[PDB]
Amino acid sequence: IEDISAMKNGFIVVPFKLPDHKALPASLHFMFAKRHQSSNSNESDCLFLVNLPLLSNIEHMKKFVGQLCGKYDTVSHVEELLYNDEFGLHEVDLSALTSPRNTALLKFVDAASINNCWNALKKYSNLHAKHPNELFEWTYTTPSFTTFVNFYKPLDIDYLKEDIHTHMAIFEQREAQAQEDVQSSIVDEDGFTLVVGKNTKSLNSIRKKIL
Amino acid sequence: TSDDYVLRIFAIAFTRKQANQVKRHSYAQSSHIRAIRKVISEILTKEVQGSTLAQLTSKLIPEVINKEIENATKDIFPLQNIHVRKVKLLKQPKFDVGALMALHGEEKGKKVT
Amino acid sequence: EKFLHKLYDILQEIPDWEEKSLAEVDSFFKNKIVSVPFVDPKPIPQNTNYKFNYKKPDISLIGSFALKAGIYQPNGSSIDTLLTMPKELFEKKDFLNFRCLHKRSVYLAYLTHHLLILLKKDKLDSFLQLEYSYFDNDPLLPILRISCSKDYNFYKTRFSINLLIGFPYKVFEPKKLLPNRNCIRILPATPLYNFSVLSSSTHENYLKYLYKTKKQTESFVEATVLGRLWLQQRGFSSNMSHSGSLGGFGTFEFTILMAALLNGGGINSNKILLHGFSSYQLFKGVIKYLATMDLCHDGHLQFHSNPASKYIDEGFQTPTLFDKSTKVNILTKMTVSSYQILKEYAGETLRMLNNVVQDQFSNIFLTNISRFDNLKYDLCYDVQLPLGKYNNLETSLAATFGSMERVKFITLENFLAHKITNVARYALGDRIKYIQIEMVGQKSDFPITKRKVYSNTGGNHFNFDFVRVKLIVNPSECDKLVTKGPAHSETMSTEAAVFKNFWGIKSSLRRFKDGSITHCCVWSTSSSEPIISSIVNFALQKHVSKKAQISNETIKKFHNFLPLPNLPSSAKTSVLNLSSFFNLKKSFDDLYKIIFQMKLPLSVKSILPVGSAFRYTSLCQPVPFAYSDPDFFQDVILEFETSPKWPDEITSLEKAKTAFLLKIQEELSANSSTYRSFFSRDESIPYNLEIVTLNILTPEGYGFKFRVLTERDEILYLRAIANARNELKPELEATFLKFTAKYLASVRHTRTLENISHSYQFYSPVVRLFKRWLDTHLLLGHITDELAELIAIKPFVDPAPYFIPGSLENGFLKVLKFISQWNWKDDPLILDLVKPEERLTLAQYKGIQMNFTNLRNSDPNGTHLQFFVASKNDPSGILYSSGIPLPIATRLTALAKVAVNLLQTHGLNQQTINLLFTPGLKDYDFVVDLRTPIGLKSSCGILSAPSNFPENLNDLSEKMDPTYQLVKYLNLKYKNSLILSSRKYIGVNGGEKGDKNVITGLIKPLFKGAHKFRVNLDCNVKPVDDENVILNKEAIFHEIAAFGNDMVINFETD
Repeated sequence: IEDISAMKNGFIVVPFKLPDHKALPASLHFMFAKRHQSSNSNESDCLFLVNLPLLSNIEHMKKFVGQLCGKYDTVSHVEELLYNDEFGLHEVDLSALTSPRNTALLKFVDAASINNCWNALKKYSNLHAKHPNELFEWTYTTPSFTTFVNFYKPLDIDYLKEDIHTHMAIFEQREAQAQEDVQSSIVDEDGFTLVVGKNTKSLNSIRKKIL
Repeated sequence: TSDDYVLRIFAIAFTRKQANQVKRHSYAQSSHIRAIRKVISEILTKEVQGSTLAQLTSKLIPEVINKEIENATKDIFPLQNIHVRKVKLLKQPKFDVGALMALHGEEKGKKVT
Repeated sequence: EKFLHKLYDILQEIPDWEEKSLAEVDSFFKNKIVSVPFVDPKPIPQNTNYKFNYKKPDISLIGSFALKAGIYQPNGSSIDTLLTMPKELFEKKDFLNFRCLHKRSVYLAYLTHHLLILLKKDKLDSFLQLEYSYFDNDPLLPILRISCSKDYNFYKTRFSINLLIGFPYKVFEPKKLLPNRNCIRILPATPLYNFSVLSSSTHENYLKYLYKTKKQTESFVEATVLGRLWLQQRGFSSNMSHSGSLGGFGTFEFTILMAALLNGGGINSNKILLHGFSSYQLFKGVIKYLATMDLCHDGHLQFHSNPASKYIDEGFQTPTLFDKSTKVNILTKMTVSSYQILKEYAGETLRMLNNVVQDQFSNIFLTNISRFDNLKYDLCYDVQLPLGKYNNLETSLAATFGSMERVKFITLENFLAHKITNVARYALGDRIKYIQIEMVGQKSDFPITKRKVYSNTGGNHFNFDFVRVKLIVNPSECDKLVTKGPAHSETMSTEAAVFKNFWGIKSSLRRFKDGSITHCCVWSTSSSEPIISSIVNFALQKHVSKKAQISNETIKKFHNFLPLPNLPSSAKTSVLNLSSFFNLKKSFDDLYKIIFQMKLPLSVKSILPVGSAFRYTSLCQPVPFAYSDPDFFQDVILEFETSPKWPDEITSLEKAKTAFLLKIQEELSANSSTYRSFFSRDESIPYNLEIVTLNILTPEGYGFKFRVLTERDEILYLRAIANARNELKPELEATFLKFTAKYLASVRHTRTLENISHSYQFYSPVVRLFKRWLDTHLLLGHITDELAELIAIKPFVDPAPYFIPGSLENGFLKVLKFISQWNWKDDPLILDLVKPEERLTLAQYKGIQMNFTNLRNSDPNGTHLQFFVASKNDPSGILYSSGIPLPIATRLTALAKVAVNLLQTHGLNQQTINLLFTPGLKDYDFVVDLRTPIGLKSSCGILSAPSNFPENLNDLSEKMDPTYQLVKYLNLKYKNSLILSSRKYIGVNGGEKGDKNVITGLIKPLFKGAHKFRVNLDCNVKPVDDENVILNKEAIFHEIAAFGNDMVINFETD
């Protein structure tokens, strides 16, 4: 368990020691990371991350990469972080449906920084090999009674009014444009006009009737 | 009903005219008549079988059922004076004094000597 | 058969002996080891000038073997060998004053003596067992019981031989031995004496006539074994039931009634049971006849063993089948209470066989109901009666046992049983339906060396230790506040006279609001014991014996484990009061009328409650301003008028719902300023991230949630079903399933359950004990409340083979017994949600049955669905049973099994209730004991109090409890690797202050082992190789420690 430094599928084990809980008489919380290969422009320079701790947010990711950079005299700036649905409330996009689990993606500012922090992870795997006390500690953002009562708190009526107003505005505008382009007397390139019934409002809906 | 009260319902409505109506009368086709009849009777059967007795009374109070029928029949024809005329109890189930006391909302004496 | 042949040879070898005086007889059976089993009273040598004589009797047989309708009894049976007397030894002056009885006793004593002598000759004594006993528990008629033990070793046959001693045909006159006649002269009649002597004279004619009817019919033996097994599984026997036992009707009386019904039975004495019947036809005819024809009160039957059976409209105040050919009242060994309970059993069996949709063979014939008294009868009480001695009766008993009392009840056993039954039925009246007593400690077996059965325990000298009373209570008339009495006039009536003479200091004169005058008696209800218990205590302490002890600490502790709300006089409020429910419903009508008179641009269609307290099944009855209850905010579903301009997108639609609720909020803050309001982001349905419940606080101390429903919600959800991907199907099906479970069938469920609960008032309190005990076993976080409601109403709506529960402990052991005997993997579960006599049809029943077959073909073990719970509102049966796992299912079923085993072996006691209500806390991978820093019992309002709503709704949220959100979010994260369980109602399950919870988590045995490291493995692991990974248990442990870091007090692992 000491020389297990990486996986043969390219994945690299990333330990995290734990402090002494009063109800438990220190393990190593193991994470994994890999470079991402994707054709998306916004998914460029990103680390596939596996087995993240509880509430692995942008501040704690910055703390981890700052500890890594301060240890290895390196420079690696976190740009953003993606796909952090730990409880799974966005597994279905019902909005556009009717109109990656336990993993995440960590974006950096340039390829220099991602290769740099990747070398930092490689040396951290070598730390797991040889010096297990030089491995880092992950102190969670420990969610407390104040955070649970923020979960339990009512909403702000001004916030509700604003989001409702803007949502009706954008929905009204897009529905007006949909009614216009549906009942705007469409003709094809060759002489061919479609048939459209009264009070019908969506071309996607016409194709769904055909479906 | 779901309360097993056998009931007979009489409802009525009138063929109003449009605001654009140039015609003196407002008369519709018997096809419209039978279609609207079927629509109405569906509405009544559904709502009553979904309802109980006190639930039917509470529905009966703020005339909401005829408004429902109006919004249903809004596409067929402009109508007016849509009203449930009459209710006929036909059978009543077994007796439940506890249920009656509940739907209405124990007693000691005065020591006469 | 060969054994009885050899014993016939023995008895014809047995020599005879002559007319002998009592001195000769007592010297005989004094220098012989055998003692004469003299029936009480013993012959005294001054009042006897007659003597004794034994000559050769005439030998015959009777029983199921002689009728050739025997089964293989697992416990053991017997065959009756009768010896009938010499009439030349008899005289006409032998049937008065126990003369023939003492003749019989010395006859039987010499019989067993010389049978013992011939047994010491033939040397079968090493494996035979010889003892005295009573003919169907008749102390006035002892018999011989020959039993065996491990070449005539008949012990493997499980048969015994009962030697009966009977008189010849027409020795003593049957018109002189009519039950209205007196033959014990000291004038009152001697009914048991008349019946017993007349039956002893006329045993064999009944054998002849019944064998004749068996010869004339074709299925007589099969109808006999049906009646036998039915009476056995019901708990009946031919024994004399007048002595604190259940009987008076068994195989012999059943067969005699079959013969009478084949001979006639109708009022017009026509043939109603026909000889061309089959076995089911005969059984159905006799059970209809017994269900519809009274033999006791207002009518009786008559027949002739030699002539048709005619039913006459006079009941002899006793179950009366009058054989005029023998002038025998057949059913004299039966009491009126035993008669009425077997009449109701005939009735319930009749309705069972008239059930055409379902099958009832298993519940009619394959269920023994006489295993648990609390399961068979509604109420129960123990009464220790340490009466003492024969001379200490007069100082222990409030009544008197004199000469005519001995004539009526020759046995003090029948005397005391009759006395306590009549005083109990008089003091109780309309509050109870049926009453039964068991004289606990009674026996019928005693060896040869004794004159009778001698008892010296329980402070008495009679065959019992105490008396356990059991009651089938009237549910509607138990909780009446006054026991009604007769009216008052200037000249005092006999009825009100015996009323005041009975009730004594409770007797008074009372007037009412209508202006009625009558005598009544005052009682005060309690939340710990019923008025029934107080009045039975008072009655048996006034009019039977002042030294008696009456209790039921079982129902005491059940009434205590019923939760006690912080209400004025709630210590006096009994179980049936629904006053807080009526208060919440009145406040609901206030909100109803104000929101109905409020205006919005679209018309309010329908506002409906689906509150658990609205359907009367909240765990507590709610208290004003006790907002820390989990069931405080009752769900209220909203529906508006149908608009053709709804937004046809789901997020815009739910946000329009938000806007309409905002309009309600602004107008209520305008015109209804005495109420408080806020918005709570409801999210309880997955993948919908916009739900807002309008929460209203009302200065009646109550709170509700308000949520919008639309046909547009349903049509867009069906659109989502239409456009979802093939692999994204079943998750979204589960979402819409939970949606319609909490929305659509919820209203119909609450409606019909309110209706059927008002029909069965006692279902509402027994469901409150069920989920409380279930909370103590912590499975509430996975089982749905509406499913639990159906489980609790199942034995009420399906009482077969028992009765309806009329008491809390009875309903609780019935729901536990059903879940213990249920096998959900094979047995489906269907309810007919109707009042007592919209029933379910057979075609619908076949449809839902085929649905269950399709479900059990697609899932035969239950890895997708364990419990199949269906009704009229639920044609699918998946609505409230989905989302429960097989480990939880096995846990609850093993809980029910260990419960039925606890009550089987350890029996009923307070310690068994405590072991039932404590958690097991076993088979768990990890256990976290947490304590909220503030206790919530007083704020929740359970009696060990809040008086207002505080200014800050944030402070309302502070006083809410977060362990439920804790555990449910831990379950959303670890649905992939863990299963978790918690305590939901801290105010009833938080120790003393109401601040403690236990969190029990079990590992999946799949993630217990090692797997290939996948990108979608989704578990905190520690790699055992560079390819295979094992779970990171300590990481899980510190992660839950950090998630509940402020409330975690201790943590334990397996």
